[PDB]
Amino acid sequence: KKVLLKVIILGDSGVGKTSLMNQYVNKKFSASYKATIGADFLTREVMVDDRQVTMQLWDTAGQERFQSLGVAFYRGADCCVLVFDVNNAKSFDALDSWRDEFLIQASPRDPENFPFVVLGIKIKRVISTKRAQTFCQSKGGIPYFETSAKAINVEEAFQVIARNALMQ
Amino acid sequence: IIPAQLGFLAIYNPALGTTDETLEDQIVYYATASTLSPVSKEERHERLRQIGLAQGMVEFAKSFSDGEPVDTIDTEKARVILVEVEEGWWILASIDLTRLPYEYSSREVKPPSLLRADLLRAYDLFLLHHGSSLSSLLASQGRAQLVASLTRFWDHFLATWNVLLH
Amino acid sequence: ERELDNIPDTLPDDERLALWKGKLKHYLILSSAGKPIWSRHGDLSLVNSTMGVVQTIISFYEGARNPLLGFTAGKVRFVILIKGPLYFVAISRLRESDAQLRAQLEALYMQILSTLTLPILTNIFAHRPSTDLRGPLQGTESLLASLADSFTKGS
Repeated sequence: KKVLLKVIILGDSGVGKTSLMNQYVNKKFSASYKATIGADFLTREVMVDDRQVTMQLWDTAGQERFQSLGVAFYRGADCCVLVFDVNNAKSFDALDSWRDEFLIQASPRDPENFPFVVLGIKIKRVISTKRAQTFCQSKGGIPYFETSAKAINVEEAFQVIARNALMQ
Repeated sequence: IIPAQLGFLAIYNPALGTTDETLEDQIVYYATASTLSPVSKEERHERLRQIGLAQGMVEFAKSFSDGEPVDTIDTEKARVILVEVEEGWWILASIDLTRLPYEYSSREVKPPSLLRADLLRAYDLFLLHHGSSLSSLLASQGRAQLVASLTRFWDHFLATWNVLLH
Repeated sequence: ERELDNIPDTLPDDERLALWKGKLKHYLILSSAGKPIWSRHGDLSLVNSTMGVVQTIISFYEGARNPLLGFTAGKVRFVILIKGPLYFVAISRLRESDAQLRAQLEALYMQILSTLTLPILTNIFAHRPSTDLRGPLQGTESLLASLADSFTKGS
C-alpha cells in the first residue's frame, strides 16, 4: 500500500505560505478554504528512495479565530513545517509560539523526535541565516531551508521531512 | 424542559468583505437568543466562524450538487436553515431544538421547508416597505442606514417569530 | 463514464476529478485525523483533499459539542456517521432517505469491524492470555439474550 503522510504547514498569516505551496503542490487537487473553515487542503506526490509517498498538506490560515480548532487540524499529524519571512521579524519570533502550540494541541507520540522543518521565504533581510539556524539547532536540530516563491529548496525540504517521518 | 427557540440568525453578503481585514463586513445583521431582549472578541470570532462554516459547506457541496448551495443542516441540537434571498445575500438561521431531561427533539419544530418560507416572507415584507432589493438599498441609502433599517425590522420579527408548529 | 465504472488512472487529473464529482453515490471512510481509509470511487491522490475538508467540517460541530448528522444541497444528500475515531460519510444524488443512508454506513462499519477486531483481539489475548471480557461486555447481555431467543423461537 502507498504511504500517506499528514503534513501541517504552520506560520503567521501573510508570510507567503499560499503562494509558495502553489509552486509545489498539485493545483488540480487543491481545496481552498483558508478564509472559511481555516485551511487549504493540498496534496503532492513525493519520492523517498524507491517508495512513492502521497502527502496530505494542511495549510492552516493562522488566524486567531481558528486557534481552538487546532486540536482537530493537527490531530494525527505525521510532521510539521514552520514558515517565516526573512524580512518579517515578527514572523520569525512567532516560530517558537507556533511550535509550542502545535506540540500542545497535537500532543504527538515521540514529541522530542517529531519531524519538523523550518522554511525561510526570500524576495535587504532582517533575520540572518545564522540566527535562524541557532533557533533550529536550539530545538533539537530542525532542518533549515531558504527558498523563494519564484520552488528551489521546497522540494528538498519535503523529501527531508518525509524521510524523517518514515524513520519513526 | 426547554422549548425549541431561535438560536441565532445572520444576514451576510460575502462580496462585502473579500479580505481578512474586512471579513466581518460581510455581516449586516446578527442576532442571538441572548441579543433578543457590546460584542466581545470571542463573540466576534464565533460569528465569523458560524458564517465562514456556512460558506465552506456551500463551497464544498457545490462540487457535488451542480452548483446548488446547502439549504438545510441537521445537527444533534439544532436545525439549521440557509437561504440565498437574492443574488449574493444570505440568511443563516439556527433553531435550537427542544431540550428535555438532556435529550433533543424536533417533533414540535417546523420542517426546514417551512422555516425557509417564513424567512423569505419576512424578506419580502422588509423590501415591500423599504426598497427594491438589498443591493439597491445598499447603494441608495448606504451601509449604516441599511444595517440600522435591517436591525429594526429583524429584531422585531425574530422576537415574535414562532419556530414551533403551534 | 458509467456509475459503477472505475475512474481511469491514465486520464488527466481534471477529468478524473470531474468523473469523481459526477458520481451519483459516494461512500467515504476517514479517520478522525482526516486520513482517508476507503472510498468507493477514486484513489488516494485524488480524494485526500476532500477528506480533509470533510474532517474539518465535522470538527467544527464536534468543537461546538453539537455533532453533525447531515445536510442537503439541491438534489444531493450528505449523511455523517461517527463511530469513535472513524468518520463515515455518504453522499447521494439518488432519492434515498437519511435513515437509509445511515443504515448503509452502519453496514459498512460492520464490514470494517469484522476485519479489524479479530486480529487486534488475538493480539491482546497473546500479550494477556488471562483477559476477562465479562467487564467490557456488561450491559450487552440483554441484547445477547434477545438475539438468542429470536433463534429459539424460529425452531
